Amino acid sequence: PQETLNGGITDMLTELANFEKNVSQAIHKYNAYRKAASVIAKYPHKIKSGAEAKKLPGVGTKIAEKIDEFLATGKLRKLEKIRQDDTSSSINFLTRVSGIGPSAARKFVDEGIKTLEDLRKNEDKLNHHQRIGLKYFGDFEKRIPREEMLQMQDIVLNEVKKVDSEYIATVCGSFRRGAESSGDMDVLLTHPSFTSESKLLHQVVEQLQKVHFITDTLSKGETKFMGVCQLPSKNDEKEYPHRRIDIRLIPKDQYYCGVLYFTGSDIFNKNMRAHALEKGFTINEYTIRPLGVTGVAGEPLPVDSEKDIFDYIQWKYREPKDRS
DNA sequence: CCGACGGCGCATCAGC
DNA sequence: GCTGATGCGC
DNA sequence: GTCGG
Ligand SMILES: *CC[C@H](OP(*)(=O)O)[C@H](O)COP(=O)(O)O
Ligand code: NA
Ligand code: NA
Repeated sequence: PQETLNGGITDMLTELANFEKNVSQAIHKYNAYRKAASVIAKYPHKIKSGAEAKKLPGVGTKIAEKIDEFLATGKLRKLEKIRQDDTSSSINFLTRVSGIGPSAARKFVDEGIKTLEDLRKNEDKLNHHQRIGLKYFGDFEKRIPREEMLQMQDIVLNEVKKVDSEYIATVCGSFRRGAESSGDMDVLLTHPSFTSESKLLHQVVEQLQKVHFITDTLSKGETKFMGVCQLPSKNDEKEYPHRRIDIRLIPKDQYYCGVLYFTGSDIFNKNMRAHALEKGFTINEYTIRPLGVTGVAGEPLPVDSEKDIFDYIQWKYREPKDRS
């Protein structure tokens, strides 16, 4: 539906969501306002009253009253007052830096650090993650066109197999669901030597650094890498933006459940878990397990493919691109 | 009325 | 030195 | 902030 339908309302609710998350530190209100923004963005009518919006799930009495104020006045006094508070504005802005959440933003503004320039002058007060978030502030806010994601996928899948031909790597997220653009690249990796019962990530990260694909590290442990990458451009050509890449090393016996989980969408996964439950199975990120007659989860079932999960619960396979 | 609302993996701090 | 809490991103 | 036991 065209943004001109309810765009005023959905912008107001997104602004309130960001305020609750970044300033109030109220993650459950942030999610309530996001959920309300999302249901209203999908609604194929121009909302005429709060009462009409209130019929939608995730819209209750308070968001109805805000919509009535916005429809009558073209504004919300609560937001006009928030926009006049320079301290709220600074806290909200600093959370755009990866590694700066609501706590760090408030600590920074309370010691007079409010701008990107203030952060650059005070690098000693930033952790490693926040320094890299600052270094790539603009690039990290750019979307990744699908054509670039295809090129990135080709480097990652090929370089992983050069480390060891037995690795399996799958790019998940929006990209796997067939999105025309992505926020980041989320790679799930496994190897038959790694199961839930017994250097693998380090060697893959090392290879991707050696061919100058991975440029920086935000965090790295035994099973999760978060960092920065860049497509190679030909000499004299315009450089590609730096991109966020995550790499998750999953036990082989949990791998396809992970692929299903990190592919989504969220609504799809929720509908799939519910369907499994009525069929007598419980699905989480790691496993599919049969439920006994009193609701006790049994042993994990063997899963050798994503399709194996859909077969257990007798659902027809939804292609990754038919899950949003 | 009032608790749930995802929760893991990593970096870093608090406390011992 | 260690354990456990918190902040953070996804 | 909304939902639901
Ligand atoms: C927007 C109305 C609020 O809904 P939530 O419980 O955040 C409250 O009813 C009043 O909040 P105020 O806008 O701070 O007065
Ligand atoms: Na509603
Ligand atoms: Na941030």
